[PDB]
Amino acid sequence: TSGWTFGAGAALQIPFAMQMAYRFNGIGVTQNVLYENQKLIANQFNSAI
Amino acid sequence: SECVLGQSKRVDFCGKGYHLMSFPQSAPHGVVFLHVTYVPAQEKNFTTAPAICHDGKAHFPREGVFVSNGTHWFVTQRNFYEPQIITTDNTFVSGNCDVVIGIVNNTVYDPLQPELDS
Amino acid sequence: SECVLGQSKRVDFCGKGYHLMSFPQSAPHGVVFLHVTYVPAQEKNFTTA
Repeated sequence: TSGWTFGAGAALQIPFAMQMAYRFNGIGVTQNVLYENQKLIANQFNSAI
Repeated sequence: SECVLGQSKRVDFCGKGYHLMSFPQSAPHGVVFLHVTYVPAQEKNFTTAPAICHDGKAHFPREGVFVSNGTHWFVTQRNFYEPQIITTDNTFVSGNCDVVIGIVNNTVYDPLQPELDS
Repeated sequence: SECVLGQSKRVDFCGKGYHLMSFPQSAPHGVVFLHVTYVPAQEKNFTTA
């Protein structure tokens, strides 16, 4: 619900899709690809779990 | 090495919060570190969208996030509320916006227009 | 602290690949981490300058 914010201070809500976009930007990948392939990415994550 | 001689990106290594710097302090048979960290203080709920439609094209913030007060939309920093007008400099375009989920229609301001008039 | 409460740039620390997020899981006298990592999949040759 709060990404990494709750680990560095007060927890701040954020949509999980936008949190994954934050991660994608962190790994050096443009966030737009996440929104363009969100369904596929979520499917892959569920399959991996 | 990582807290005093530099700014560590590791979480909770050089203190709790966003690390800024540290100051060593000698102790008998030990050492004391004074980790200075940046901590967000006061929150505010905002309505946010992953992108924006201007002319059938999806717009995303180059760095920051789209937020919306009661009426208007702005692009602000990820760790501090500094709203700004949605401009072509603040955002980058990518394809059309019939693919993104949750996109919201809005105008994207063009800095070139006012100067082109003169 | 690093893998769960944040995104780590350390290679092969929070699993192998480009770390995105991790999920802790309690175990008897131990802990289990589910490291989610972005992994390039399909390569393609290009000429670069």
